[PDB]
Amino acid sequence: SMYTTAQLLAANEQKFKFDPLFLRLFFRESYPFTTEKVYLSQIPGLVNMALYVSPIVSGEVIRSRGGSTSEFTPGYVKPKHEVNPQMTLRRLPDEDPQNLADPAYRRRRIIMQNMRDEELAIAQVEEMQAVSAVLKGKYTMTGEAFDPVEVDMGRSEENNITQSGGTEWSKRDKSTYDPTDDIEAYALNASGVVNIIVFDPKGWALFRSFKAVKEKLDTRRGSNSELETAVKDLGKAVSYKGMYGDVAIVVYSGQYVENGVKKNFLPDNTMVLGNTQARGLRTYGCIQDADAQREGINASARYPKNAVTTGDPAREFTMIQSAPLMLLADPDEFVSVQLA
Amino acid sequence: SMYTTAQLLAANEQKFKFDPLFLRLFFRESYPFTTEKVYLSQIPGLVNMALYVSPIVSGEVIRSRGGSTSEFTPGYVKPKHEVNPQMTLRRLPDEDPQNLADPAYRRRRIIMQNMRDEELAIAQVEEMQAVSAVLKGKYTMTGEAFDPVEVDMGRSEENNITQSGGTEWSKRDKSTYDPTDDIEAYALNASGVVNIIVFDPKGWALFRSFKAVKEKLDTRRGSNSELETAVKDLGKAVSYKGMYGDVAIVVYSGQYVENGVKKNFLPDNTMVLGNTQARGLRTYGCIQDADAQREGINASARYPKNAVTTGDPAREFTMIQSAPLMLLADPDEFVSVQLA
Amino acid sequence: SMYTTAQLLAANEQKFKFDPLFLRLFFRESYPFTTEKVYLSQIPGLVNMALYVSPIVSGEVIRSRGGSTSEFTPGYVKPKHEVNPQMTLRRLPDEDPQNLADPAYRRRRIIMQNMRDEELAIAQVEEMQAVSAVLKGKYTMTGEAFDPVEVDMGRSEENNITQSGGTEWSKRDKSTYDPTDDIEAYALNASGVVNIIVFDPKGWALFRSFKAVKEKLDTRRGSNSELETAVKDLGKAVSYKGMYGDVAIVVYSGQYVENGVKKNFLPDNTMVLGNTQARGLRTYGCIQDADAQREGINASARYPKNAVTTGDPAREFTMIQSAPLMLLADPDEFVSVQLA
Amino acid sequence: SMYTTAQLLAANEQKFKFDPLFLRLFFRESYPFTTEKVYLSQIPGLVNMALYVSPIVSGEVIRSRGGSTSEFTPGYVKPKHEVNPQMTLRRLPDEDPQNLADPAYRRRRIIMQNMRDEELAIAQVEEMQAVSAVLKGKYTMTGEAFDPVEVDMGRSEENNITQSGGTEWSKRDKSTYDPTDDIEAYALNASGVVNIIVFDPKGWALFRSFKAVKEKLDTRRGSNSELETAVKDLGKAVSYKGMYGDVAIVVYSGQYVENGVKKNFLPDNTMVLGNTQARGLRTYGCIQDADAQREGINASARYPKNAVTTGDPAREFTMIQSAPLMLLADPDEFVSVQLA
Repeated sequence: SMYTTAQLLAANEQKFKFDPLFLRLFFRESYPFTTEKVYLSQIPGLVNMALYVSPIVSGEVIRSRGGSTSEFTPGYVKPKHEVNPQMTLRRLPDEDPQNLADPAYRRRRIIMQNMRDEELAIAQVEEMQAVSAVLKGKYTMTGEAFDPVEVDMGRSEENNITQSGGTEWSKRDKSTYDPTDDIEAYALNASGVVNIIVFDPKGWALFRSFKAVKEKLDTRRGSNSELETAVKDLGKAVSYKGMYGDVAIVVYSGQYVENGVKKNFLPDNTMVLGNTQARGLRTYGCIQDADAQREGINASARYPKNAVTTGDPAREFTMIQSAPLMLLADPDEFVSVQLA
Repeated sequence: SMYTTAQLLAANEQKFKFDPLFLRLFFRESYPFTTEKVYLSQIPGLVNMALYVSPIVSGEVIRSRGGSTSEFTPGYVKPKHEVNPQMTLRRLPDEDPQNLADPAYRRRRIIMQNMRDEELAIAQVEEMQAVSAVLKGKYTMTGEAFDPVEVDMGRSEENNITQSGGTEWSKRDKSTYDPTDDIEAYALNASGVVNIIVFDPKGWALFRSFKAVKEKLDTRRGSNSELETAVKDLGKAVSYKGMYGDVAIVVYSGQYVENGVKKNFLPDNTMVLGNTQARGLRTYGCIQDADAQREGINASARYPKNAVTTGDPAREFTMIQSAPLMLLADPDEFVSVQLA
Repeated sequence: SMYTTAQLLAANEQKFKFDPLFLRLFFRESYPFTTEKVYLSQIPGLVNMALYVSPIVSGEVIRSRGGSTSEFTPGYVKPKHEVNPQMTLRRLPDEDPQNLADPAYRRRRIIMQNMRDEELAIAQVEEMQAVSAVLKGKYTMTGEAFDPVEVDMGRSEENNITQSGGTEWSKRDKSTYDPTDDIEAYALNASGVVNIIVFDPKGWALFRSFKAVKEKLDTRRGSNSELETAVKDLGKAVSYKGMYGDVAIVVYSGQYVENGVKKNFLPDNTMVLGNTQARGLRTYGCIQDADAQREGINASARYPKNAVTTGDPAREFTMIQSAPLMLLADPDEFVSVQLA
Repeated sequence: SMYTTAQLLAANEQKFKFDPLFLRLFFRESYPFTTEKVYLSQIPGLVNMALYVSPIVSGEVIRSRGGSTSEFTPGYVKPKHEVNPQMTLRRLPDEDPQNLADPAYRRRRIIMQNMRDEELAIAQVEEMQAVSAVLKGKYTMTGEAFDPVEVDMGRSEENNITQSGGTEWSKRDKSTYDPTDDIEAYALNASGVVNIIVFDPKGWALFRSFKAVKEKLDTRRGSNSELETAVKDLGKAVSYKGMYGDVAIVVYSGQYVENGVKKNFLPDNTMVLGNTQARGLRTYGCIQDADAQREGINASARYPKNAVTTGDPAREFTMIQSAPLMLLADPDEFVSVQLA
């Protein structure tokens, strides 16, 4: 009658493997931990890596109370939906209209439709951490019954650049200026080589407005076959523009909803210099769930559940749990440039 | 014996799956509701979406008499045709000549011919809503015994662009001007990236007249195999021209007829910037039909009926009922440019 | 004894399924009527097409005495040959000479040779109607004891174009001029999109002579595998040149024999813009025939017969009867250009 | 004893399948006549077929006395070879001494080589008529006791062009002149389309010399299976390099000998614009052999014979009889111009 955590994990395989842009490109390692806290010493490498977690008071990061730690408990994300068979279901190919009126068949379809919405809600929380770690080397962590704190990965000052004092590309003459030298100087602050630049819509329009960029950029398709197939199913909000020399140009127009407001993952005039082989870690803390522990599921990135509430009245619901801790092993691998 | 709703839904699957261009590309999600009202709050992914429905008096939209809502009862389309045995059947290949004389074999094909003409009549209504929603973020909804109203889903003023005052492509130099800058500038108003542009015939003739487009457009077959597969059976009115950079170029020449007057879906000199992964919703209100309810068919996008009329038992008719409400989850995913 | 109509229909099925070019590509629907008269209102989707029939006197069309009609009785084509065992038989592969001495074997073989030639005579009449319907939107109908009339399908004047006043491709610079812009301008007159162009030999050589065409035309085999399959067995008079972007280029050098004189289907310097998904109808009036009525064959496109002339000194013959009426549902789907 | 007609046919099973190229490509219809005269009226599809026969004396054609005829007696050829002598054998590898002891095997091998040589010699007479039919539209045939005459099939003069002035490919500048426009202009004189051109080592080397030919040719095998099947049957080989757009480029290495001269099939290559679906007829006047009429062989393309005469031991011989008359239904389907 109730889907077990193992049954839901096997059904959500396709939706879980679908990763947003920044997670898919720069976070290619996953480390579920059997303990509630995440111990960075147990990850291969990263012997001296620490996380300076600072508590947030009054919406302002209070760094004086913060301290460096290699052990941390991530906040718990618990998207849940009540199971109502009378709710609308997305029509699937070759569905039987008479089955779609069976309340038992609609309950089966509602649970998996809820598993889709709950999965991408957790994937949004992971991508918010993913893009903020690349943009700033730090992000704000929230969670259920969790006081929001800032997780800092220790990015150098030189890796966060803002164009000012005449270096604004908007004030440069688009006809005769070549942004190559500026990008070369930005890329030197990166720990490794830079072979990809992720723009926002506005920053890309400014970047491509230069005549030297139009003449140099290879817009033809197949310029980077490895990257084009990695971003193929992300065409809704990701655009591969081409190769700018040995650097691949990508535009990220993704959005996330937070407190009922649509926000952009990338602020206006954003230019992120990075490496496709950068090391990002998807570490997950263990969520002690009685149903999961009884099924032998100790460490997992997702804890799907299909159960009823104990209180009266008994209402069936679905839920997926996760304790994500998206981290960059080397935050200086990226050079985040705020264009102006 | 009269054909039931479940049987006709089974035979119409081949014709019903044939979707017109805009419905097929941008409206890839169907949501039939179990109630007469369509509730936007139970559609996955929508966070407090509302429409503005204004009454239309004498062909004029009166927005002062309109109001916002998240629930709406769509107008019912009911294409009905009397089963006329005098209709000449299309001779099928390898068709047995003894079957041609059987009146039961003929009435089956005559009903299927009615089901075909009735399905494309509803598909024209849905495609009209779909095309007008992509062009203006709103459309006029009709229906059987239904006063016309304007269903507005809200498009920003910046996503509707008209070339004038020196920016019209017809007055540009076809040998030196590069429309690439205009497309990139127009694409900034989209919520996500742009990977497809749908032209009308005249807008395509103007766009490809530029020599910079002839040198850049990749017209080779297989340049965008996924899009070519989707528009393959639409060769009568849809033409895939190729890849213009990272953006595919499609020409839509579909047209409907009213009182013998041929009318195109897309106006003259129309350029629609959009995304192949854009989220359009095919919502349907439940049509409470006694025959459908008895067969356990509650929610459906089509309600085919084969019944006899009440005035004269000698008259037998067929009918397909539907309550379409084509909506765009984000009308700003598209940028409708009126070329000049 | 005498071969029945059903036996003759089964033997001639392969020869009947073999269609000339314009019938095979543009007239993919057949509608045999059980009544001697063809009723346009009984055909699905012919609300927007009207027939204007004018009489012909001294080979000159008189439109002033012509009028519209929704009902039509086509002329009767009745190719007949007498069966004489003196005819020389085509030596088939693996044929047995012991059968050649059998009088019944030679009788069957000669009847089949007559059925082949008689089918070609009717297929020529249909292709004549098909070619002229595509070229002009009208054709001249003949028949036994049938006064010739012009069947006009009401093509717009904009869809018949003649190059004149500097527009002639022959007066253009073959080294620098691009005929693409002219073709795109011509295609704007079509109801839908244009994905096929049918040239005559002379008009193709003029279109081939431009250097911009030699660089743009993809002549590789397999460029349009579905169209190459359709014209594979027509290699005598049909040549597939390749894909001109998204438009297939076909050359038609077919000839029809009228009054013992071979005549080309297409006039010199002919360029026909069209669509492979265009709706062409092969309507056939009923022919009351005793041998066809014996098998319950009321409506048919062919009426084969093997009978002996009663009242005359022992004359055995064969005959196939037909009342063809080829129609274009929308003659504006084609743009017929008379090059110069 | 003497070998049955079926016994030599089982030996000439695969040997009669092999056929010279021009007969294999353009003469797929065999019409063996039961009368000594051939009657072109008794062949289906021939629209008033006539042959202009002219008597030839002292090596010159007198067309003043000739007249168009529909009937014609083909000259009969009967190559014969004596059987069962002690003549020096033919060298064939992988032959053991076990077959040197049986005198019947050597006699058996003598019949096969004679049947092959006689079947070849008649096949050469037909190819002389065939090659000359598509090259000149007229030919002179020989006979056992026949009076030589010219057989003119009415080839149009326009299909027999002669290069003069600047049309010579040697006078034209190499790599500055495209042979396409010549081949397309010469093809306008053909009745249908041209999908094959025949070459030879001398003229194909001139055609492959142009740089523009190298890129447009498809050297990969599998382009035309029927064409590659003909190149494989010949051990000494007769090859074609591949497709040339829609036209096939074939090279013929076969040669013949007429009387005492070793005149070639065609000088250099000229231009052989042909169609693989062109209609050519293999018309055979019947040869009256008493043993053939006794076996029921009234009309046949080949009259094979294995009989014995007189002597002690009696003289044995083999003979294949045929009265071939190779004709082109439409000689204007080919264009032959003198090329240098």
